[PDB]
Amino acid sequence: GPKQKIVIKATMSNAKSRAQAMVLASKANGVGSVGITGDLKDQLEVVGVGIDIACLVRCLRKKLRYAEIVKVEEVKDK
Amino acid sequence: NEYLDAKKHGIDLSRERAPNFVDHPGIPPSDCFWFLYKNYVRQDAGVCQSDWSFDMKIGQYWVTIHTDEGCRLSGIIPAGWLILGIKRLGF
Repeated sequence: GPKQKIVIKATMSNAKSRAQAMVLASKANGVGSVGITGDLKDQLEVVGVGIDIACLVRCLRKKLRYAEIVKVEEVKDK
Repeated sequence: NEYLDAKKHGIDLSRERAPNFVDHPGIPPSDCFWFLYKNYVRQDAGVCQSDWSFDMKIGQYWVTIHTDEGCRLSGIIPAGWLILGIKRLGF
């Protein structure tokens, strides 16, 4: 059934804060996968269905000061 | 053509450094690279699926980007910005 690829931009300027963001995202219900993206590695892409994105952005915004959704693409099956 | 125009400002997608991304497990890999320029200067890059679309925030603006079967990108994007697509190498 439908899955979304959602990119969140956040203040992550080093491997430690990037790692913390990935662990937090990986623990959220519905997140199947998470990876770093962006020319400045200031983005994480989560993939899944039933993700509570509002909650995920809220947890990241608390931890990192700034986080917001910047890309949504539906997964194209097959 | 708008690749023709990019090429006037020295943009060649065939010689841009690949974006940072992951191929996620359990879904098809994205077959298109996109490159995003402001006043013709690279600001970001990523991947997307051919013959599809995605929504992206460019400055203050949510935009819909359409990606055709050959990774050509279209859409109403804000003044000063340019987004260009190409097949991921080997797709």
